[PDB]
Formats: sequence, C-alpha cells, structure tokens
Amino acid sequence: EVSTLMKATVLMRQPGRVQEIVGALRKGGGDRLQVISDFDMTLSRFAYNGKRCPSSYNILDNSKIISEECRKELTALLHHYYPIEIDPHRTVKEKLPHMVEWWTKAHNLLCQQKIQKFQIAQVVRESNAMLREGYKTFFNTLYHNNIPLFIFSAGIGDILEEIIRQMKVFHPNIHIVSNYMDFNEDGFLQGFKGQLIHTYNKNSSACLEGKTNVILLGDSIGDLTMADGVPGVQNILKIGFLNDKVEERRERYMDSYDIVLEKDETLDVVNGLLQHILCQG
Ligand SMILES: Nc1nc2c(c(=O)[nH]1)[n+](Cc1ccc(F)c(F)c1)cn2[C@@H]1O[C@H](COP(=O)(O)O)[C@@H](O)[C@H]1O
Ligand SMILES: [Mg+2]
Repeated sequence: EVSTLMKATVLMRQPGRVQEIVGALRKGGGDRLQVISDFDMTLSRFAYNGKRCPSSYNILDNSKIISEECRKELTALLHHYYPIEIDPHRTVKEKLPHMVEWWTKAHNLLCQQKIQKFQIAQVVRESNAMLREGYKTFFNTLYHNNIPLFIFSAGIGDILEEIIRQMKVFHPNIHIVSNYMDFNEDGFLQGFKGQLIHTYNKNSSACLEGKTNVILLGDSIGDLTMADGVPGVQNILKIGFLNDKVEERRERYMDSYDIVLEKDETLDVVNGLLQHILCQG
C-alpha cells in the first residue's frame, strides 16, 4: 500500500501492475536503485502563477550573450526544423537526419559567438528557471541515500548544471548526460564535448554496481526510451508528467507510462515512492 499514489494528480491505467513494480523496487531497496530523469518540464516546472516557465533552450535563446543576428538565425532554424519534428506523418527515421542537422547547425552557430564559460552562470542567474516543488526533498534524499541520478537533456549541460548549482542542490550523486560546451584554455567556446545528444538518442548509451532497478521520470512520449542502453534492467517504473494538451494526450500517456502525473508541479509522488522504497531494505 502506497499512500502517495492516491494524490489527485495520479493516473494509472494498471494500478495492480504498478503495485507489483513498486513492490519489486521495494525489495531491491536503495542498493539496486538508480533514477533516470529528463530535465526540462520534468525536474523543472511547466508553469508558475499562470505563467509558462522557460526551457533550458529558452534560457539560452533569450539571453544577453546571444546577439540579435545569432538569435535570428536560431529562430529561422526553429521555424524550419520544428515543423519536421512534430510532423504527424513522418516516422522517427524520417525525422532523424533533420534533427541531427538542426542540432549540428545550432551548435555550430553557438561556436561562432564569443561565448565564455563564466557567462553561463550569469545567464542562469538572470533567468526565470524554476524547479518543481519538493526538489529539496528529491535531491537531498537521493544524495543522502547514495542513489545515482542521471539527468538527460539534449540541450546545453552547462545550463542545467548552473540551474541545479544555483538552487544549492548539485550533490555529487547527480550526473548530467547532455551536450557540454568545450572551452579552450582562454575560456572561449570552441565546440561541444562528447557525442552529440539530440532528441532521438537521449538515452543511457550516451553515458554501475548492480543498479538493476530504475525509476524513469519524463514529460514526453520520447522520454520513455531514456533507460534504453542500461544493461540487465530487472525492474523499471516509468512516471510521466502530463503538463499540456491534457485531453488530447491523456489516453496516450496513460497507455505508455506506468504512472501519469497530470498538471502536477510537484515531486510529491516521486518523493513518496522514493521514501517507500528506501525505507524497506
Ligand atoms: N525552444 C527551442 N527548443 C529547441 C531548440 C531551439 O532552438 N529552441 N532546439 C534546437 C537547438 C539544439 C541545440 C542547441 F544547442 C540549441 F541552442 C538549439 C531544439 N529544441 C527542442 O529540444 C527538444 C529535445 O530536447 P529535450 O529532450 O532535452 O527537451 C526538442 O523537442 C526540440 O523542440
Ligand atoms: Mg522534458
């Protein structure tokens, strides 16, 4: 019996199956647990006080480090490629090369600007970034219980890192899997480290001591693949935030996610399950 799953925001297509998965995670305990979470609109809020909260892309796109001309080119890239991303009549494989182009073109553009490492903190300090209510309990509980948290984003990892750092919850159990800026010795942006992470490879292959049990947190249908690449996953619980277009997407989300949290700007349910799992061996 999990009290937290009775919150008004909770939707479960198969509650009996959910209680089976939760009971399996309970028996594994913290020793076998890892959390794999998207960032934008999952750990960060969708809206606050009737106003939409920015994505990590918005924080960069509206920032003062980006010039007028560069912002115009980034906008033209979006008007070109975003309709491809959301085209209902194309398969993933018919969107994949264009998303790779979109990301490569945007990164190449950022590298033509004179971005310096210290400017990222300034961009975040002035932004309206907000984490979901209960983030202190979420990050603090994972850290004190030695639970690895992998945060996935196809955006800029330095931006995510500075948001969490400035909220005083960047504990060493946090591992951000994203596109990190590559700075030269002078501190100027010259490229991006590692392999490109775009919207279709935001999964664990971009990244363990018996971490067979997974809690997955996301807000998009694409986020369901984030744990793909984790070897020997014995149990997985997928929790999805349904923030927008609720009537159109509710049945889809309930079919795909084990637990759906509808218009819930808190981590209350995730924190309750975490406490339930960790407290029972
Ligand atoms: N607002 C905004 N959104 C973008 C942009 C953008 O320019 N502006 N771009 C292009 C871009 C790529 C790399 C950059 F460094 C950059 F500055 C711009 C991608 N997206 C979104 O990224 C989500 C997947 O990533 P996530 O899984 O992490 O949410 C997808 O739904 C995309 O619509
Ligand atoms: Mg997201």
